[PDB]
Amino acid sequence: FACKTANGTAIPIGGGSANVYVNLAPVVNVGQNLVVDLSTQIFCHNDYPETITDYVTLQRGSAYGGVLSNFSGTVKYSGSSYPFPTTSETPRVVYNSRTDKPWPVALYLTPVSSAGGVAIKAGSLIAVLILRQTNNYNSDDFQFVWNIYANNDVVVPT
Ligand SMILES: CCCCO[C@H]1O[C@H](CO)[C@@H](O)[C@H](O)[C@@H]1O
Repeated sequence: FACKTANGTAIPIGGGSANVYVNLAPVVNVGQNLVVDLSTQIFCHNDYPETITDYVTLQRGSAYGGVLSNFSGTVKYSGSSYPFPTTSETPRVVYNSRTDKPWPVALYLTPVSSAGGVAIKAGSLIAVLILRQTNNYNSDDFQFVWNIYANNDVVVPT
C-alpha cells in the first residue's frame, strides 16, 4: 500500500509525509462554501490485493492558519460528514485494487461571521490530514501525513 499526489509526489510502503498544494477560490463570501476536495489530489493503491485487504481511515484532521481562525467546517470522508477539526477516527475504507483509487476526503469550509480580507494567505498551511493504513495480513499500522498548502490568497469581501 502506497499513495501519490496529483503531481506525482509519493509516500511509499510504510507511510511518511507529503505536501499537497491546492488552488482555492479567490473570493469566498460569508454564507458560501470553500470546498477543498482532496479526492482529485490524493490517490492510493493496494500492492497485494490477491491476498491482502487494506483498511484506510482519516485518523485525524487538523486546521491551521487562516482556516483555523477564519473558517468553520466539516470534513466529508467516503460519503459521511464529520466535525473538522476532527474529534475521532473515521470508519475504514477498503482498498482492494492495485489500480490507484482516490482518497475520498473533502473539506467543506465556510467563513465565520467576522471573517474579512485575506482569510487565507498564499503558501500557508491550511490543514494536516492523517491517513492511517492497516490490513488483515500483519501488524502494519502506518500513517500517511498529508500537509495541505494553499497556492493563493483567499479573500472574504467586507
Ligand atoms: C507479502 C507482501 C507484503 C506487501 O506489503 C505492503 O503492501 C500491503 C498491501 O497493500 C500492505 O497491507 C502492507 O502494509 C505494505 O504496504
